[PDB]
Amino acid sequence: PVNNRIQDLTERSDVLRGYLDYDAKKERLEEVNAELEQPDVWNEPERAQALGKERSSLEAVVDTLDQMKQGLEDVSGLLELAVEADDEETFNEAVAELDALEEKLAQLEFRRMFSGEYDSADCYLDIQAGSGGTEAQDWASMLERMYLRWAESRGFKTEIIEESEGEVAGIKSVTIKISGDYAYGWLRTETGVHRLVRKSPFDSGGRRHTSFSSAFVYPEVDDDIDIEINPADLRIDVYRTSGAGGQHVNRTESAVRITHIPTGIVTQCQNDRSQHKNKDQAMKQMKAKLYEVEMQKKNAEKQAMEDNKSDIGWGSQIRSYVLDDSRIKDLRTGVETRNTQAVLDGSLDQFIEASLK
Amino acid sequence: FVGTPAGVRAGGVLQEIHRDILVKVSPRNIPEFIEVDVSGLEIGDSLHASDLKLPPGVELAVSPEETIAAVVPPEDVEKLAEEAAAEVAEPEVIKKGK
Amino acid sequence: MLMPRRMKYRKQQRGRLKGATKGGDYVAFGDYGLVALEPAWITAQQIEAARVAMVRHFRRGGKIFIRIFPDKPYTKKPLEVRMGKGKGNVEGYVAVVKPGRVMFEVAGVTEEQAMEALRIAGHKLPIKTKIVRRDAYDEAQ
RNA sequence: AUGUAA
RNA sequence: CGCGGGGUGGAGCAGCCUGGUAGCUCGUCGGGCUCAUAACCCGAAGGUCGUCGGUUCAAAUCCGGCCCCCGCAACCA
RNA sequence: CGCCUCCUAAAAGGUAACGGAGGCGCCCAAAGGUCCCCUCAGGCGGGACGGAAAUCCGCCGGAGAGCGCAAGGGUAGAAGG
Ligand SMILES: [Mg+2]
Ligand SMILES: [Mg+2]
Ligand SMILES: [Mg+2]
Ligand SMILES: [Mg+2]
Ligand SMILES: [Mg+2]
Ligand SMILES: [Mg+2]
Ligand SMILES: [Mg+2]
Ligand SMILES: [Mg+2]
Ligand SMILES: [Mg+2]
Ligand SMILES: [Mg+2]
Ligand SMILES: [Mg+2]
Ligand SMILES: [Mg+2]
Ligand SMILES: [Mg+2]
Ligand SMILES: [Mg+2]
Ligand SMILES: [Mg+2]
Ligand SMILES: [Mg+2]
Ligand SMILES: [Mg+2]
Ligand SMILES: [Mg+2]
Ligand SMILES: [Mg+2]
Ligand SMILES: [Mg+2]
Ligand SMILES: [Mg+2]
Ligand SMILES: [Mg+2]
Ligand SMILES: [Mg+2]
Ligand SMILES: [Mg+2]
Ligand SMILES: [Mg+2]
Repeated sequence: PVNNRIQDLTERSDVLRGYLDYDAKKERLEEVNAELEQPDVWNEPERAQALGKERSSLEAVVDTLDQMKQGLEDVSGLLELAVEADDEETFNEAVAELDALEEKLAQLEFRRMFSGEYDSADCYLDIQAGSGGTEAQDWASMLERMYLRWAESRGFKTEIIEESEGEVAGIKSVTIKISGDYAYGWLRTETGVHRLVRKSPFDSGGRRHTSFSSAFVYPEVDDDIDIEINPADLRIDVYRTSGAGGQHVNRTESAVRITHIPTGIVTQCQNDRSQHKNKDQAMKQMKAKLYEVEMQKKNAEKQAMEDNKSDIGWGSQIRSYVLDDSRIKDLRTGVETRNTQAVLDGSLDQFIEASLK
Repeated sequence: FVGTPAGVRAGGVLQEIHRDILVKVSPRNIPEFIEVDVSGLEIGDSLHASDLKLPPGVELAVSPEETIAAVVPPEDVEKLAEEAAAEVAEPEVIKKGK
Repeated sequence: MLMPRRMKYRKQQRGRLKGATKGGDYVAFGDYGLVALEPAWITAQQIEAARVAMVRHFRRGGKIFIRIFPDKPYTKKPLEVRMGKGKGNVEGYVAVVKPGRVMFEVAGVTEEQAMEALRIAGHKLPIKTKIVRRDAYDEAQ
């Protein structure tokens, strides 16, 4: 089977030369070598950085796909020289330096996973109904259970966080915690609206019926609740209270105002007779105003998700699972697997790996 | 303490519990040292007075259980952050009366 | 930082800082020591500041021994209250220290390091201090 | 009481 | 550290004061009725009693310390 | 807000503060008198149900148990059973 475990390294390298543009990097690496050779290249050492480390960023690409096309050809002659001589050491020595090139190739395939800051966080998966109706709430449930079987395969945690079962039959919404390694990297290329076309069991006269559902994936960042505030940027003002009180309100600076310098937020207090029973309050309320603003940043980011996703609607598919003629076209890339009821069982590798490009 | 402990090379520090030992002996017989082979000690290991090879005419006057050396883990700045964020349970006052 | 895990009583009378140390006046573990030259209550926050100061200096290696412990609860009335209405609340813990106490010791470290680490630590403390080295006199105790 | 969407 | 009322299954609540049994409604899981769902019917699972420290043979319950929570109070200059 | 125990209280007594901590407003017809007899807590080992801890056996044990309830003093050469 070893001559078939080098044939899979020939396919994994061609797909690596296709998306990475083996020609637009063999060419770009040549223009960097033409500029850095001149000793008069250190004229603005900032420019030399983005070229000297870029040349090492293109020599980790061009030169690696050169030692994979030549290194595997030297193994196609080393495995037939140990069979026709009964030499059993030439055959331990043509696979050892073959599994090291399978790591040089597997490492360079992590130019698909190393494209997203932090692609190992125990991500979450949000499937929502919408479109189709009761048919799609069934469809959203089938798409729910499908990803569960997916995570069952590659080895993750499937903790459902939040559900909402459909009114008639099905699921309106689900949140799954995909706790694992490279978890966000895998499911990241699933963010979209999956389309289902089939005979609806819910339609009175059993017609052919389209129903949509979405899956949205985000990684895991933590609480990020309260933020520290040192008095080095707070400016506490003091003055006299206003209104009733008598003499002990005329000669007493009992009211306080705490103005935060970088934020620009002001806050006062004057309730109690003591300046520091008021300053206690003014720190309290001040914590509150910063907690509001730092909240408003995140809710603004929340609406950024809402306003950039959308919309579990018709002209909005990424993949189309049509069960009435047995096909699942991923109109993004796009594969055309005919095993509909095998993808619904969790064979999304056919799509994930091919759609990380 | 003869030898350079293996623990020390791996980053440890040799804590010398006793720098001398208690012994019964004659004035005509007073030793200048007692050598001790500490080179075998890793980090987390210890020697006791039992491993003390006594020169002839010299008698241990403490329990052989008495420990005389140890190779302990070093200080580490990498540990500092954990120490600062270590939360403490407030002291418990032992109940008096009913 | 340091404080008793539990105690018989929550609060203590203040007492006095008369006399030289009762004990703890000779080097007992490490090679060098930082000895107190003046009487004081040393806060747990001071102890820790002294501690962290040394380990930051040693960077990696050496061993620090803390020979003082803050078992004395410190009391302060809530701010801007009047006198009376009982004893203030416990705000922290302190170690009573008198002249001659060996507060810290280090070992497993070069002389240069121990002098320097113990010097900085002293700067974290509210009293005058002295760096000392293990003696026949100490071992003789 | 209800059963969307070819 | 103002006074006094609380924190109990998923939700909302009883049971404390008279110490040994944690109960009610909803929800939930399984089965039914229906072409299907709701409603309805049968059956089931479910609780560190906010914590830390112990009193008592035994603490949801009695007594303190801390943590949040609701209500009242904060007057005379 | 009266009473009891400890500390503050500076080795007689006594000694203040809206100083630090707890308890009392009962109970027992035996939990009382007197004779007679007995000695604990705990640890180790062994042992049907049986366990960290039911009872049993052995060894170790000056009192750290018990003495109705707070605390202190006292106490097995009993005030305890
Ligand atoms: Mg919903
Ligand atoms: Mg039909
Ligand atoms: Mg007025
Ligand atoms: Mg005034
Ligand atoms: Mg001493
Ligand atoms: Mg101070
Ligand atoms: Mg006072
Ligand atoms: Mg100083
Ligand atoms: Mg001594
Ligand atoms: Mg409706
Ligand atoms: Mg109970
Ligand atoms: Mg049902
Ligand atoms: Mg409580
Ligand atoms: Mg009176
Ligand atoms: Mg006493
Ligand atoms: Mg007296
Ligand atoms: Mg008087
Ligand atoms: Mg009372
Ligand atoms: Mg009676
Ligand atoms: Mg009696
Ligand atoms: Mg009788
Ligand atoms: Mg036994
Ligand atoms: Mg048993
Ligand atoms: Mg038993
Ligand atoms: Mg006793």
